Amino acid sequence: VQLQESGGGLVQAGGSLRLSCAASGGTFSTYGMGWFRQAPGKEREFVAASSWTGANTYYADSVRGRFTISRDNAKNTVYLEMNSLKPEDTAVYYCAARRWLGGSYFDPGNYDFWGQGTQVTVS
Amino acid sequence: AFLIVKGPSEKRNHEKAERFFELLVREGVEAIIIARGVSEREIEQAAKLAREKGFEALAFLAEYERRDRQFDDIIEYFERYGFKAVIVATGLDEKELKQAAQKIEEKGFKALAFSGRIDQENHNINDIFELLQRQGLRAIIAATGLSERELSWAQRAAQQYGLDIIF
Repeated sequence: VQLQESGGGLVQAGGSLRLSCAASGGTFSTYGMGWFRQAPGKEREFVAASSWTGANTYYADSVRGRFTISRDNAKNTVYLEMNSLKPEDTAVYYCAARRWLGGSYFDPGNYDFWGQGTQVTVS
Repeated sequence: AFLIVKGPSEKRNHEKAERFFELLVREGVEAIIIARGVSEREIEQAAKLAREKGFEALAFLAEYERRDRQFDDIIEYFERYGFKAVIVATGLDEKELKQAAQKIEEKGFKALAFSGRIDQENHNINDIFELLQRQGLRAIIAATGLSERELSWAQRAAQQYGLDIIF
């Protein structure tokens, strides 16, 4: 599996920003796709994740209502629509791939493949 | 924890999961049977009500008890009903389940254990129902005698994946 994020940058509080992650690899290996984030000094934490069909999506409590994950399987791309951004949302955002039947979507240890991260700064 | 079982085929957890993925993809069963897993009569009734529809089936045993059968009763279900796979929800943790499962693997049946309880949010069970849905699942068949928890979960599942639900 190969992953690559894009869409990060600088945005004002209350502003919106849309992240993209292009994935290569098959349906089994990328069945679940997730977004994690890490701020300086802090642990990489779960943000949002989606199953292949999108019939199951999962969100961090800090983020639901404001963030929306979606997928375009034909391009094997996953998006994170971020609205109502808060300064506490500042972090490097990583996309990650979790194989089918790989366990809890919330646990970063269940994701075998990771992107390189995209900086999101809210000032 | 849960155990998913498939019969021997002419054809570790990572590779094993991919074999089950490929299976559900090729089989495209139209029905999943949800039963407690103790009474064979109950499973027998639900299986008939699936063949009557010309549906291939997966079996989900929600309150499975090992007893002294060492999963021989799961093997008998493959033989008598032709289920494409069987899922059992157990009171065991993963390591003991994988251990107990060794007996059925000794007979050629492939078995994969994953963590969980029937009453708790389970993402792996969601992966299975979703993939079934993607590959053509049409109906949930609720066998007689289910707990209200499973009956309720089944109705939500039918609603989520757009399935007919049959009692």
